[PDB]
Amino acid sequence: YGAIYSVSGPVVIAENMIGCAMYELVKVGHDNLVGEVIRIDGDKATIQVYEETAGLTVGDPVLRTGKPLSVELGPGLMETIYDGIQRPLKAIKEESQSIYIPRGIDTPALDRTIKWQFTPGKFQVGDHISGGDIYGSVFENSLISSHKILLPPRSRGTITWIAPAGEYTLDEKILEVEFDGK
Amino acid sequence: YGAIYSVSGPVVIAENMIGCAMYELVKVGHDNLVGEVIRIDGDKATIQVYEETAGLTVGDPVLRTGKPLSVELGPGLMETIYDGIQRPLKAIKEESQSIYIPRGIDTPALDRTIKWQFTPGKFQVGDHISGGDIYGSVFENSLISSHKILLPPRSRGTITWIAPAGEYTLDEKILEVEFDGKKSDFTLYHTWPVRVPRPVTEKLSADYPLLTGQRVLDALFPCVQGGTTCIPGAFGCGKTVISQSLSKYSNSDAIIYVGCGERGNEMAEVLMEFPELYTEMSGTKEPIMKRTTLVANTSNMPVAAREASIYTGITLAEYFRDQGKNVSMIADSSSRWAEALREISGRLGEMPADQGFPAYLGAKLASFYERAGKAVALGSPDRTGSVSIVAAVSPAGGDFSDPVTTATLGITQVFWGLDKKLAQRKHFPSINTSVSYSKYTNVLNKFYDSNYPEFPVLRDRMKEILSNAEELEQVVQLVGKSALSDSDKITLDVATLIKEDFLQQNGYSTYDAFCPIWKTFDMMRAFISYHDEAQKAVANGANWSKLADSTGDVKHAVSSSKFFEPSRGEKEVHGEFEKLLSTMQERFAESTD
Amino acid sequence: YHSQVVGKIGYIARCMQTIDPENNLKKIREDYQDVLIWAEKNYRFEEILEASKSGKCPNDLDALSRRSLILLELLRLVSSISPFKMKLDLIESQYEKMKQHVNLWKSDYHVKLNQLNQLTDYLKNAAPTPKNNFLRAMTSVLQMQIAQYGITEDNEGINQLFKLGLHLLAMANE
Amino acid sequence: AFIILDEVIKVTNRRVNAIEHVIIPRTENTIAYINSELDELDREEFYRLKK
Amino acid sequence: NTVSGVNGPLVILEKVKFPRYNEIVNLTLPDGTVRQGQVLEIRGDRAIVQVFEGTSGIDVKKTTVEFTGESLRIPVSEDMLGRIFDGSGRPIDNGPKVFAEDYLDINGSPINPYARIYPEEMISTGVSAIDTMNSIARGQKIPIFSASGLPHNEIAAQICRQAGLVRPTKDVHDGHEENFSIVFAAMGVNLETARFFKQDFEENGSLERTSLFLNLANDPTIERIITPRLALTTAEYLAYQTERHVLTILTDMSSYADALREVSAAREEVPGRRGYPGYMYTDLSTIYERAGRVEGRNGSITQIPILTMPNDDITHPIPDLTGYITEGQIFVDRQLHNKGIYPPINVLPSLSRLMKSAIGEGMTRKDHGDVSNQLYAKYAIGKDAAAMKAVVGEEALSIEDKLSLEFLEKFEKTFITQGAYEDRTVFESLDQAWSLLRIYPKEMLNRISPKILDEFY
Amino acid sequence: NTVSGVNGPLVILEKVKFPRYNEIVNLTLPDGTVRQGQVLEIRGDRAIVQVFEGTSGIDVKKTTVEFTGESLRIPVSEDMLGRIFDGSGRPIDNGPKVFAEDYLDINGSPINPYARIYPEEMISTGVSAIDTMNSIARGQKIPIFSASGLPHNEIAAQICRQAGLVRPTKDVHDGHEENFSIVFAAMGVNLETARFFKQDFEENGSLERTSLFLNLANDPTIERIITPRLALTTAEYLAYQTERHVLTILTDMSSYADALREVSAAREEVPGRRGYPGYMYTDLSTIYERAGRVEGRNGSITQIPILTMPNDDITHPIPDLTGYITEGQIFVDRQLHNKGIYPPINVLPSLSRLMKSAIGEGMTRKDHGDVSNQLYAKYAIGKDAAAMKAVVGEEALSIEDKLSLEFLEKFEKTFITQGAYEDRTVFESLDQAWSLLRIYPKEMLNRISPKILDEFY
Repeated sequence: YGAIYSVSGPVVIAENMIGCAMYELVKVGHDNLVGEVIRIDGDKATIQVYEETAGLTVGDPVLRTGKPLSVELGPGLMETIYDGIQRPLKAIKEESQSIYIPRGIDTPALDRTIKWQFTPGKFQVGDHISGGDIYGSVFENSLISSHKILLPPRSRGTITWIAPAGEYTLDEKILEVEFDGK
Repeated sequence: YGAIYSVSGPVVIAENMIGCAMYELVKVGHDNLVGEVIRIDGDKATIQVYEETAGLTVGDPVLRTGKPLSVELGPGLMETIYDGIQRPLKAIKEESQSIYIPRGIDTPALDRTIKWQFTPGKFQVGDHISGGDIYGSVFENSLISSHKILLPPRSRGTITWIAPAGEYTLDEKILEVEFDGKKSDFTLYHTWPVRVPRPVTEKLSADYPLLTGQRVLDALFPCVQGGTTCIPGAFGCGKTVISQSLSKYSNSDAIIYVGCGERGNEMAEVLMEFPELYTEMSGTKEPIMKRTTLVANTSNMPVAAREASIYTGITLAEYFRDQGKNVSMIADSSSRWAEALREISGRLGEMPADQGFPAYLGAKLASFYERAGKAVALGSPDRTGSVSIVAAVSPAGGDFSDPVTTATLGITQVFWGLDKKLAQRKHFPSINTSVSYSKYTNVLNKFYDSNYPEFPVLRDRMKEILSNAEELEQVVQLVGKSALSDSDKITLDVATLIKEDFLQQNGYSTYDAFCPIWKTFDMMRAFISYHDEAQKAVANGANWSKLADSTGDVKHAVSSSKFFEPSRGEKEVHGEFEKLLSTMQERFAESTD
Repeated sequence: YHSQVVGKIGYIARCMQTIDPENNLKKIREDYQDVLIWAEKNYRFEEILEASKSGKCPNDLDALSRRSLILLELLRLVSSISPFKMKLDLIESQYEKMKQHVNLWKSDYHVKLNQLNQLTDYLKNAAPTPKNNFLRAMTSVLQMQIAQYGITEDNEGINQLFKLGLHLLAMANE
Repeated sequence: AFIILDEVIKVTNRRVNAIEHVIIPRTENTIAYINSELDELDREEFYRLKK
Repeated sequence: NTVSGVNGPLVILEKVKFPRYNEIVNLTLPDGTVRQGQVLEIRGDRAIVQVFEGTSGIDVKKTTVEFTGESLRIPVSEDMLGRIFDGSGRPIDNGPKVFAEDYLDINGSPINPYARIYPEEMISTGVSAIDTMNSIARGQKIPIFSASGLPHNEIAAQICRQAGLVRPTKDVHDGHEENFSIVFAAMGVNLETARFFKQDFEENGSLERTSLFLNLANDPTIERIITPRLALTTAEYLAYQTERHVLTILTDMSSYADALREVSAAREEVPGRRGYPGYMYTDLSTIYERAGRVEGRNGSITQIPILTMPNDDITHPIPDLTGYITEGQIFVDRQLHNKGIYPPINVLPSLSRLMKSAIGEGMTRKDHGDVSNQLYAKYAIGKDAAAMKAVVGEEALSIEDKLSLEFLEKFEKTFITQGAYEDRTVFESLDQAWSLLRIYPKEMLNRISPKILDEFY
Repeated sequence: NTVSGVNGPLVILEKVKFPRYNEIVNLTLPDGTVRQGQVLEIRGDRAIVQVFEGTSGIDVKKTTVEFTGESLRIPVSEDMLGRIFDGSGRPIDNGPKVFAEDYLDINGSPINPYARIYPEEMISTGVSAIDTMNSIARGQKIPIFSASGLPHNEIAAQICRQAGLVRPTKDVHDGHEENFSIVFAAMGVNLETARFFKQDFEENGSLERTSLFLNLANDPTIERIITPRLALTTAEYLAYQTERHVLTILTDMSSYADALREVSAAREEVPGRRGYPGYMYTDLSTIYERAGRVEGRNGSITQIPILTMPNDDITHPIPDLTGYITEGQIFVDRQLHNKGIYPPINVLPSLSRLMKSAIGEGMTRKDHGDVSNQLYAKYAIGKDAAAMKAVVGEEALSIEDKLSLEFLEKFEKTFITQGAYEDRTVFESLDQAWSLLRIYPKEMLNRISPKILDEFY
């Protein structure tokens, strides 16, 4: 998206902003460092880098993540240790064998190897859906399930695709919403 | 070539100045004002002028001279008072008709109408030479040669033409050396920049002592030659009397007076007080003035002269230490140089980070203390030299915890106290006995343990008695005087005699203001033996008034030991303290009964 | 860095050649063979600086300044003992004894050489007087005893003559 | 001695209670506002120089 | 060319760099009146200057500028005393000319007035605590410390009333046997305080030998800060030309420090911490640079500025910045003025490092330095015991605290109480200090030598 | 391209932004002197670099700069011990090269080799009160708080000099069987203080197992701030790569806080209260992130930072902000150094969060944690008994206050005072604590268990 105009200290300045909001997180350069656009002054945007800026030069692209800086909520949060930025501590303890996250991490905020059994709720095809209703349930505990599959906020429509019961992963889709097209 | 961009205050900014270092001196305007370009911001260069600007217009031509701005070092430094830029105020006083030169004029770095006796050193025709080697000698004192003519740094070669012995001036060549082709012409004086310090082969710790003529200063910590020490003041403590008594009581071969900024009376008090003082080694025509080099910079001049005065004083102090003689440098004060650097930072319009000071003030203040100290002499001879740096500090930001005292206390190695309220109460020179430290006490006490008695145990016991006296003073003041035991009365009586004997001083050197280290240790040994005899006599059964009245002439003779000079003994110690040591043991048995 | 080592090697070779021209001191010239080898033949300063910069010659400024300080102290002690001549074996044993000590700023040899150099420097530009004549006679007897006994053996006569010479030198003309 | 100690204890407890009750709060409350005023005065000159 | 803009009191005009630094300029307005201004700073085809009279009245695009071609210089002569003049040029008793025979700068660049020796001639202002505790002489720089809330104008009117009668008391002491002149410079003072200060000098009989410089508080800060340089240049020109003793009183320094904070608000420079600029030490050093003994070994120009603490302490930038250039100061206490005393000057926060050099032979004694240290030690012991006596009480205090408490009450109502028209001698102040110091025993006095203390005991 | 300008310690260069962050740049002068620097800020058609040695003497139209193309890295190896180097990894003793086998950059441990785990092994430094009263474990941060009244540099050099001899005495006690190393880093130290640590380390015998980094106050702050990451990366490379317990001494924190507050705090950032910015906690947290337990279960990185106050004031944000990150602290009093105690640190105000539970077993007895409460209670009771003996007198002092008063002088004169070449252990410290506690009777010891008190008196 944007181009690196200058890098002075722990903060990075990137120009060529053509729609990048001040609440979306992105990675500057080719290292995939953690950062977010705090402010913007004209064509040059000011982004604070919370990681080591070693190896960054002027003239590098800035790739946005495609959404604001938030965390992922799903099955597998219990029995796991993570940071505030949604970093996998068990993945860093398995790969790097340490308790500190290294610079340039770009993994997901949840594990994809631990599959869970998804069960359909009382919602059927033809009835309208909305954010807040319990669409299903997935096991997240070691013995029983406590993570209820509900509709996320800012979404509504009709259930065009009803996934059946069975075991699935977090990357694979199990539900689809139809509202004003795709 | 250049053009006057903008003139704001005592510093002038000139644009079109490209291709110049941070040490070349140039003339600002059409008047030929003395200045030096220290830094540059873009197309405009910031040059600090040593003279005032009240007739300089914008757009005047400013061209560089093509050489670095340095001062002249050689014969003529001693026996004359100069400014912060190497300007003679004595010849400018009668010639110029004023203490300061007018704007648009330039004076030489040294007098050229005086002739000196040239003496050939260890170099001859065909022998190799380098920087720092003693290629000549001059007469700077009436006893021996204290100012040796040395080569400048970054120079070397073979002596092709050597002048013979005789009288010559500073304008005639007396030496010639060419290493690669033609190197340069040699004269009596030498050129070197004051911003770049003199190099050295290696630095070593101080192992030689240097007496300053202070009873509380030598009693509180061991005086050494080649260390660093700081003195806290407020511009009213009386540091000029301690500098005059320290300069008069000093026995070093060279003296370095470096004044960054004063009111004006302190510079005239040192010059007028310098001829009245006498040397402790031999008498000559103006021994106090001719044996030391004084640089007096006032506070009414620009900040460039006060900022360059510390560099000229550090270069003059390093020049005497490079020859191989012991020099004592007394600087006062660093708060005027830090305030001048903060005034230059405020005039430049830069954002500070020290509550109103520049970021380069701590680097220049910490780097200024590293130039002085004991080390190996630079040059082919490899002589032994040392330079004692005593720089007084003061508040400059409106608090007792500014960055000048923080960087000065961290960059320094010795901690000296000073109280204006205690000095006003007839206690000058006062020092803090609870907040102080020194690293050369073990090294100076190591040779003092073999060549003298155990002064280091009496220093720790004297510091412990003064530390216990402050704790007993709060309980005596709050709870009451007649509520304490008899054990604290001996510690308070020994602390009153130690504070009255060491802290008590009168004038600069009048009324026996001199005190050696052996006389101070022998005087403190009678107080520690009297306190140990009183504490041992009070433990075996004895009244407090019976023992205090049983002392009698011992406390009066021990307290009155500040008026007995060193003429009573041989040269260092007094025999009355040696007889008083046995008299305290003989009076200890009578004091108990 | 290399110019100070080349200047210290040239000053050590010139001081060694000016000290003993007969070459009858194998102890002083034995340890300084690497510096006298590049000073006893025809060569330029650029070849010595380039040879010392490549690690082929001696490039220790601390050892060259330490040996140059002992050589300057031996040359000043030998020159200050005039017009009395000492033995070459005693000078080689004194230089070998002073060369065996790393510290040269707290030792008694630097204090004795500085004490004799202070009396010789104070007596070099003195005036003819009774205190200068008695201090000159005591400095001459101390120079003869220093030339006979050296600077490595401690003697009470050299310390008493040095203390009396310093006390007579510290006195005024009254 | 009992009549002297009974008279001295009432003065000692009232003096210790008065000094201990009157000691800390004015110096602490003045020192906190002095530290806050020194912090704001130290911040304003850096804000103007940054501006 | 024309006025480019205006930021605060200073105006930014776009002109050429033909004028020199500090050269006088004349702004031509379309209202029918011309105003004078001083070039504060030069730039690259830009200039920042302040108007001498008024701040409003200039145009934007129809303004006209002109260069006078002469720098700022005041004509000094020997007939300036006696007449009444103003700082900016308001004539009320002056004519067309100022009677100036020579042209001198207002900064002291070619002059360089400063003493190269210690002061020997002792000068007294009619105060026993100031003259005995301080020991000020000719060519010394010691400012008067004031406070906010106390009568600083009454202490300045008493010090101004004492100026003029110090010559007959100093003539008997053999410390001053020449002509005496007073240089009065006012800036930011009220009309009633200036009328009372002029009425004190007129009642004392020093109106003909004193010069008055009046500056209003509603005028610009450049004229009020420029008036002390012209008054110091006139006092240095009159004192240097005839070898006479000139005493300069500058009141007030808080108006010059407050006027210096308003300047530099449209230039490249900016203010520092606490609103005052970081280059104020050079501005106070420019006014204090013309203080000291004159060249010639005859006569001197003394400076006694009056400064008032706005916060009642020495941690402010005005008293802390001005106190660093000097070598001490005198602290005035409002607690002594509340109980009743004139003048209420204290001796605890007061010290001078030039008391030994000021005292000489034939005009002073040798025991004054030990008596001042003994009186300062007894006053510090009594003031230290007075604060501890309130908390614990009189049940834990010894006889030594009661002796210092009685000596502080005896010396507090005797040395600090004096008239406003009578000048006490130094020998009477030392004799009165010996009577107050004669309350303790001879063994309890250790701030003096035993030989001089035994003779004067 | 060339040097654009120079404003203070930072130099402005007109080079292109092709170089990356942390890229080393060399300035080519026309005088034959080449200087190295680090790219602090890079922009478009401009760059901000700081000179390592000097900031004056560079031309603006005659001096050129070039990019080497290598990032800032320090060669970490096992042969770096027994050699004196500078603050950037260059040897100053004139010896051979570094001889490092791996290239690791020092930017705050970007590899993430540390792990969050509680300590399980005891660490000692050769101090009886430091190891007994406030003993830290492997991976526990314990800072030493001091002021400008004692030899904090000699205590910091004596703490690193005392480490290394406890490994053979602990190995004889059947304790740890792995090799131990020391990490020494100096920032803002003098030449005599730097040579005194090398002479003390060479005389003590710990110079062969420790690495010395020399940083002077005359050099820039970039080398002094770069030296702690190189020392922490050098200790972390041997602690993680070799699996050995390494102790790092980072002195001094006042020079790092003054260098961080002085430079890189006025370019585009604003400072906090008292000139200390709010980014100093991340700067100290970057050095604190390279300390703790490492992967392997056989080695850890111990961090012992030295913090010296300017005047022993508690209003500074560096001691309060630095004390919250560390797990405990050791306070040294200036009254102990004036009495003649070496070191002057006292265990009265020092405390540890996990002292007994943090340390392991095998070289330390179980009664060492219980004897510290009786020794601290006896010293705390003797400290109040010392003033209570002077307050009450000689006929109202209890036997418990007299026994604690004698135990305070006997324990203070034997447990806190030691030489500069002696060594101590846990068994000698426990035997000295039992010998110091043996003066009291069995009826006055109630701050420990009865089995440990009955077994060892």
